[PDB]
Amino acid sequence: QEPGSGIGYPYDNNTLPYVAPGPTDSRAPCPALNALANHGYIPHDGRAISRETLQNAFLNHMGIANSVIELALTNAFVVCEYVTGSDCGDSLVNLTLLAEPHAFEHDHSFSRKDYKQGVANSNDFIDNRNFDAETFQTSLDVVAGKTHFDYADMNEIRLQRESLSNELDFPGWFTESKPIQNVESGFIFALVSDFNLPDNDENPLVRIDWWKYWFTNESFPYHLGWHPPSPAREIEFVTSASSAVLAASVTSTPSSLPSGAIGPGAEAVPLSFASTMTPFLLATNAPYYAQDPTLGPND
Ligand SMILES: *[C@@H]1O[C@H](CO)[C@@H](O[C@@H]2O[C@H](CO)[C@@H](O[C@@H]3O[C@H](CO[C@H]4OC[C@@H](O)[C@H](O[C@H]5O[C@H](CO)[C@@H](O)[C@H](O)[C@@H]5O)[C@@H]4O)[C@@H](O)[C@H](O[C@H]4OC[C@@H](O)[C@H](O)[C@@H]4O)[C@@H]3O)[C@H](O)[C@H]2NC(C)=O)[C@H](O)[C@H]1NC(C)=O
Ligand code: HEM
Ligand SMILES: *[C@@H]1O[C@H](CO)[C@@H](O[C@@H]2O[C@H](CO)[C@@H](O)[C@H](O)[C@H]2NC(C)=O)[C@H](O)[C@H]1NC(C)=O
Ligand SMILES: *[C@H]1O[C@H](CO)[C@@H](O)[C@H](O)[C@@H]1O[C@H]1OC[C@H](O)[C@H](O)[C@H]1O
Ligand SMILES: *[C@@H]1O[C@H](CO)[C@@H](O)[C@H](O)[C@H]1NC(C)=O
Ligand SMILES: *[C@H]1O[C@H](CO)[C@@H](O)[C@H](O)[C@@H]1O
Ligand SMILES: *[C@H]1O[C@H](CO)[C@@H](O)[C@H](O)[C@@H]1O
Ligand SMILES: *[C@H]1O[C@H](CO)[C@@H](O)[C@H](O)[C@@H]1O
Ligand SMILES: *[C@H]1O[C@H](CO)[C@@H](O)[C@H](O)[C@@H]1O
Ligand SMILES: *[C@H]1O[C@H](CO)[C@@H](O)[C@H](O)[C@@H]1O
Ligand SMILES: *[C@H]1O[C@H](CO)[C@@H](O)[C@H](O)[C@@H]1O
Ligand SMILES: *[C@H]1O[C@H](CO)[C@@H](O)[C@H](O)[C@@H]1O
Ligand SMILES: *[C@H]1O[C@H](CO)[C@@H](O)[C@H](O)[C@@H]1O
Ligand SMILES: *[C@H]1O[C@H](CO)[C@@H](O)[C@H](O)[C@@H]1O
Ligand SMILES: *[C@H]1OC[C@@H](O)[C@H](O)[C@@H]1O
Ligand SMILES: [Mn+2]
Repeated sequence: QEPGSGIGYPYDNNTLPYVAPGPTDSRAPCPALNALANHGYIPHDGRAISRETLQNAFLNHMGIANSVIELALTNAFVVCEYVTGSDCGDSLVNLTLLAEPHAFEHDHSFSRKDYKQGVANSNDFIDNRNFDAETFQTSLDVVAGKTHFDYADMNEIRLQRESLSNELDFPGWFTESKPIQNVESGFIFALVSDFNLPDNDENPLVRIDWWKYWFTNESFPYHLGWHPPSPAREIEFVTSASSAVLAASVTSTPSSLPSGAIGPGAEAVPLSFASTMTPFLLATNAPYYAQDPTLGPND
């Protein structure tokens, strides 16, 4: 939001306005990174970003502590070296390379299509980076009619996404990624769980309208009463939430589920790629931005 708008105080006293991304700007397959870039907390063009810039932006504008993104940082730079074919040091080339398939980016996402989803030819690939309304709807449909959802509901949503991806992806492509996706499930509970409820820390409930605003608009739901978590969220909350999701009892099992879908997942660890491995090509689609309606500087 613009200075003098009042939006943000007293949680974020140094806000910057929303600015839609241009056709030449680099965006990522991550709702959090795109929202930061849209507000200029990290380069608006999504290029040449350092670990320090990332750490401060998340902490000071999203209520996310450094511990939460420690592994994410390591993995972002592992992917950068893999894609560019060289050490990126302390400057992430751009946000787009984060969409390299079967790396940090994975199949069965909540709001993005898979790299080979519904393609007729084995050599084809599609946009697995930009927000996809239709895909997001398949996630929302699981909790239709509700204003909040818990760990059990989240477990159901991810199972529905794995089922659909397993059926729609070109034969041989689908690769399950429970460890990474569920850290992201933890990310959702950490950012948009209803802190107005007295037991928010023990049994967090995600507010659906907040989640929808963040994902669809790639900006913050201040208009809906949201504000960055305070105190800032720590990694402990995230992995605990991750484990709780996978541990929830399933009351509706979708068909065509990959083997081992229901059950605990392994701990997420640093990625590693062989120097001889050639990376898959990145989708070149221009960056997505909300158009129904378009957003103003304070949205
Ligand atoms: C964000 O950053 C990413 C990462 O940098 C950007 O994506 C990358 O963008 C570049 C363009 O800037 C794009 O490069 C082209 O790739 C063409 C296809 O290459 C593959 O297929 C053919 C193989 O022969 C080739 O391997 C051999 O050649 C390359 C160099 O071409 C060499 O490194 C290898 O070691 C092999 O010897 C490769 O596997 C390629 O044809 C094309 O080449 C031409 O460009 C100039 C010279 O290199 C050359 O003489 C040619 O004239 C060029 O390299 C990458 O493909 C792409 N990477 C991926 C993984 O998608 C992204 O664009 C950025 N986006 C934003 C919005 O900022
Ligand atoms: C700091 C470094 C971070 C990096 C490098 C990063 C990277 C990524 C990548 C590569 C994806 C795509 C994975 C996929 O295929 O779904 C992703 C997804 C996601 N990220 Fe981030 N991210 C970071 C931090 C965060 C944080 C802290 C939050 C929120 C509090 C967040 C929330 C999400 C969510 C919810 C998704 C899932 C989107 C979907 O499945 O549709 N990210 N991120
Ligand atoms: C995306 O953002 C826009 C702009 O803030 C949202 O539309 C407004 O939402 C508020 C409540 O947050 C309403 O009171 C306004 O009247 C809406 N304005 C318009 C022009 O529609 C929109 O709802 C957000 N999208 C999602 C999916 O949450
Ligand atoms: C790259 O290639 C060397 C041998 O040339 C392997 O030892 C590496 O582990 C790595 O191999 C992967 O990448 C290239 C091929 O696709 C190969 O199938 C793959 O296993
Ligand atoms: C914002 O300013 C008020 C006083 O003007 C202060 O109490 C509050 O803690 C500030 N918040 C932050 C995150 O700086
Ligand atoms: C989230 O975190 C828990 C605990 O580390 C894992 O079991 C889960 O697979 C996901 O990585
Ligand atoms: C979730 O799990 C992680 C390890 O995966 C712990 O470090 C954290 O304290 C929480 O229990
Ligand atoms: C780990 O932490 C989460 C979030 O605080 C709890 O919901 C869970 O019960 C576990 O104690
Ligand atoms: C991972 O962590 C959560 C925390 O409550 C447990 O519910 C789960 O059973 C696993 O131990
Ligand atoms: C059983 O309960 C879960 C949530 O606890 C639902 O998501 C499912 O649809 C069924 O009603
Ligand atoms: C649907 O079926 C699975 C096993 O196939 C159960 O784990 C689940 O509880 C639900 O009844
Ligand atoms: C119960 O609910 C799950 C998730 O919505 C479905 O995948 C299943 O087919 C049944 O409708
Ligand atoms: C790469 O290809 C996409 C579509 O496949 C274009 O929209 C983009 O501009 C670039 O040419
Ligand atoms: C996007 O564009 C529309 C129409 O120009 C405006 O209503 C909105 O404020 C945003 O600037
Ligand atoms: C709910 O609790 C977990 C599982 O036993 C399931 O079958 C029940 O419906
Ligand atoms: Mn994905």
